[PDB]
Formats: sequence, structure tokens, C-alpha cells
Amino acid sequence: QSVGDSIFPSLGQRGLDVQHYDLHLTVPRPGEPHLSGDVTLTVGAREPLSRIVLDLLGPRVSAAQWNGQRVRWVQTAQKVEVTLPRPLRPGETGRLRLIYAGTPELSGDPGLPIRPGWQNEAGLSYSLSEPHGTRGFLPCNDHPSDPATFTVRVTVPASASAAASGLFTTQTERNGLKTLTFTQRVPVPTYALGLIVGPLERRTAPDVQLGTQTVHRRDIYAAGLPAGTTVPEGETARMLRVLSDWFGPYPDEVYGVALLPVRQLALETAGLTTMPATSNRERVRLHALAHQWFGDQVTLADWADTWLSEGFATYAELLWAESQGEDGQAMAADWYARLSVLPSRPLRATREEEIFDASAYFRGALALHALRLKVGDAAFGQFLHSYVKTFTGRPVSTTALLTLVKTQLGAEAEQTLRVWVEGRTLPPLPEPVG
Ligand code: MET
Ligand code: NA
Ligand SMILES: [Zn+2]
Repeated sequence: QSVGDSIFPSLGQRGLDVQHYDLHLTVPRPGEPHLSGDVTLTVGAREPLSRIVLDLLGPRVSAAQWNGQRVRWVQTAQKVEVTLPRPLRPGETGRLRLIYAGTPELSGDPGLPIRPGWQNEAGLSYSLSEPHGTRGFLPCNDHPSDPATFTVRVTVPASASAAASGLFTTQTERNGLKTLTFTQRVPVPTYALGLIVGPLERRTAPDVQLGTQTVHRRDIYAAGLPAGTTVPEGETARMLRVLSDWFGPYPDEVYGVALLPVRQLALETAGLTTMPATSNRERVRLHALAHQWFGDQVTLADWADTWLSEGFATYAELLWAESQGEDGQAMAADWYARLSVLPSRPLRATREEEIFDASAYFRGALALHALRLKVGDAAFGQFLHSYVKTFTGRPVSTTALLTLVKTQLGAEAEQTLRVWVEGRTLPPLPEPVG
């Protein structure tokens, strides 16, 4: 019934394909968790579905409609189950509308770097929901194997502002309330949906030209940032050029950061990275930008394969470092020096405590380092382009990665990657052949 994730076995609905979220969120007091919601989901199906089963954790549904007609629905524990008048079959789409209100609940589970979900602190409310927190404020197929496009209308007090993933179009104001509209036009996972409300300011930068492609530039600056919380001029353009030369075209229409005066890890929310100031370093800004490809465009089929996101985002830091004239092998050796004193594991995680551990970041990066040094920078760069293309529109798996390596690069290259994928012991540091 559910997606059947190996880490979170109850999330999502098997065969459900949400294609667009049309969300109208109203945040009456930024900084406090209460909110109300009005969302219409455009859903398709990969198998016949008698019901639409959505994740929701906290708020209470008050009304539901299907294609504009009243429909039978029930809220059970962590799910909203909607019985359709007839099954939704592959090739068809329907519009499920849900009216809800209440307090999002955090899924803060010990073994995760955050309590994921709707965050509320210091006059700000914002989404920081990787892996399974979006269900706190949005009835959603809350699994990265079902990315979707988003249109978000955020209604906030006039004194406040709001920013969400997607290009900002309109802002209207009545009765002391402002409503802002953002359109995320390339599909991204539920947790990749950026949404921040509170005292914040929008700052545009000149367009970035990546050959034919134009990438808009916009950052968010919340009030009360520490001194020296900046995006160095020109850095994001150089990062976009260097990363897109490695991975292929940038997947989105805009990139920037939302700098927050809070103490938290950064999250690669689509086109607008949620960037607490304590994480605002060059290497994190690169990391989060790399994730726009590996995580937001190329999405995970199963939360056990987090290293496909975190390892690839981590290896981009070394590609960026080399691009800036630094020694890549020395950085790889630093990754290894930090893993040599830590427990190691195969790259496929089996427990939630492992999905964001040192192996997912650095053992995955060193896995890519072993592959790159085996096939050469030319072959490696052509494989990263192929990888992004092969898994655009299709969730990626560790198995699918190895098969693509054998396919494209050969059996020897596949076996080089596999020793890093499999095996509990940490392999020796990948070093140039010579
Ligand atoms: C605390 S969850 C954030 C994960 C994100 N991919 C990172 O680089 O830290
Ligand atoms: Na989808
Ligand atoms: Zn990351």
C-alpha cells in the first residue's frame, strides 16, 4: 500500500504519482506553528488506485473534494485516505482538494541531524523537512520517489513577508494580509520545497548565462543576521558554471540562498537553499547547489540510498576545490583520514541513524573518487552527464547506478565502484595509478 521504503516503511502510497501541488498556506503569526491550508493535488497513477492516501501529521482536514465534487475521506493516524468514486488508472489525472488547519508536528526522531518538519523560532516559520517532515504542513505523497511541481500562495500579516521555492510573481494585500505567489516549474521532492515566512527581504542579482541557458539569481535575507553573513559577489555564478560543466545544465530557473539567523544545518530546498547562518560557508553553499542536481533533480527511490545525494554533493566540493586551483587528492585524503577512525558500512543504509552519517557523505564521495581515478576525468565527466540524464524523471538506486557504470564504463569500472558500495570494511584510499 505504502511506497515500501526500506527505512520509513509507512510513508507514501504505492503507485501514486502527484504531478502538481497547488497550495495556499496561511500563516497567521510567523514564529508560531499554527496554520491553515488549501491545497489541490493533480495526481496520476502507475497502477489502478481506488483511494488516494496522503501523509499528514498534525493539521486536521476539514473538507475534501475530488474533481470539484464532494468525496468520502477519513483521517487515520498519519494518513488522509480519500475513497474515489471510481479507480484512478494510469494515464488519467484527477484533482484532489483538501482544506485543513492545525499545528504541524515534528518527526524529530533520534538518529537524524534535525527534527524535520515545520520549524518555528524567533518570529520565523519555515520548512526544514528532510526526510519526512513536509507531511507536517502539507498533505503530500511524502517520499522522494514522487517529485512534483509546486505553486504556493502564502498569506501572511502585512508586517511580515514570505519566500517559497519557485519564481516569485505577484504579491497582493488586503485587510492587513499579504499574499505572495511562487511557481516551482521543475519537479522536486516534497522536502525540497522551500517555504519561509517572517521578516525577510528579497534581493535579486544579475542573471547567470550558462551558454544558451539563463539562470536567474535571487537571495533571501531574513532580519537579524550575524555580521558577515554574505554571499560573496560572483561566487554563485562561478559555482554554477563549474558544477554545470560537470553535471550538465542546471535543472532550475533560479538559484539563491535564504539566509536565516538560526542555528541549523543547510537544506537544498529547490532553487532557494534554506541556509541558516551557522552553516553559511563556501563549501556548504557549493554542497547545497550540487544537491539541486543530486537530490532535487535526480531523486532517491529509497531512503537507504542517501549516499547518492550526500556522496555526490560531497564530491562536488572536491570538484569545486580543484576548479579553484586546490589539490583534490589532498581533500580526498582528508575524507579518508576522517573515515579511518570511524566505523564503516556498505553504502546502502539499513537504519535511519545511518542515512546521514559519515559513510553517506565521505564514503560515497570516496566511492566516486575511486571511479574517477579508474576511468579518467574525461570518462568520469561524461558519466556524470549521463547519470544526470539517465535518472531525470526516474528515481535512482544504488543497483541502477552500478548497472549504469557497467553499461557505460565497463566491468572493471563497475567492480571498482562495487568494493566501495559493498563490504563493511573501509577500502584503502583511492590514489592515482601512476
Ligand atoms: C539536516 S538534513 C540536511 C541534509 C543536507 N543534504 C546537508 O548537506 O546537510
Ligand atoms: Na510525481
Ligand atoms: Zn547534503
